[PDB]
Amino acid sequence: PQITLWQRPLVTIKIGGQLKEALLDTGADDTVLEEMSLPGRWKPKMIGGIGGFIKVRQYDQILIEICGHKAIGTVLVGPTPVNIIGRNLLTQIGCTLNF
Amino acid sequence: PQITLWQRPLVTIKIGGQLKEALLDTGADDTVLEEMSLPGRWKPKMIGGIGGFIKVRQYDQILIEICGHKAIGTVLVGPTPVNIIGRNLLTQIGCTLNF
Ligand SMILES: Cc1cccc(C)c1OCC(=O)N[C@@H](Cc1cccc(Br)c1)[C@H](O)C[C@H](CC(C)C)S(=O)(=O)c1ccc(F)cc1
Ligand SMILES: [Cl-]
Ligand SMILES: [Cl-]
Ligand SMILES: [Cl-]
Repeated sequence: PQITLWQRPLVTIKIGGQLKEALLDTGADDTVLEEMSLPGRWKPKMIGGIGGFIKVRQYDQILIEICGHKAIGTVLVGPTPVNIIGRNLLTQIGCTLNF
Repeated sequence: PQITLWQRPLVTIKIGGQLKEALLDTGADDTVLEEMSLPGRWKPKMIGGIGGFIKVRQYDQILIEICGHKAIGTVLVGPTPVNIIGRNLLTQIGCTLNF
């Protein structure tokens, strides 16, 4: 697809068998989702945004689809204002910025 | 150009005669720069997200050059940790997400 930016680039993702809405965010190094259950062990991580740093849970090698494109990678979970797809998965699905 | 997302998409901008580095951020609704002077009227605004909110000054109808592409739009000024080019100006230079 080709996605313009006159509105938020919100897409449907699938993780854990469930459909969720998420923002394609080239401003984000990593992917962070609202509180949810994921399998396995997690590791601690700090991420910094406009107001400061938050603590999140880091889960590795998690299956996730983005607009139907299947990916496998690191997913962070924590008190994010919105589900964010960051560059770690955007790169996996072959996303680039063009003008 | 086509900009890869293997790395943060930082680009050179020109504003108020100054050259600065800024992040092309599809996740940001608006453009926000570190503390600087700009011409004209302004109004206070709060913007927020991970780590909370910050107070900014909103200036409208500000000319900016992004990778040599001229645009006009609202610029927010305040204690952001990084300069951010948001969708309000990305649209004007014709920037799209593609995969
Ligand atoms: C999710 C994530 C994981 C690891 C590392 C990073 C940087 C990251 O993204 C965090 C995030 O908050 N990114 C911002 C842009 C940003 C902000 C601070 C530092 C860096 Br570096 C990058 C996200 O792309 C844009 C945000 C919004 C997002 C949380 C929906 S925002 O900055 O809060 C914003 C709000 C309103 C505006 F008008 C403009 C910008
Ligand atoms: Cl912890
Ligand atoms: Cl990953
Ligand atoms: Cl604008």
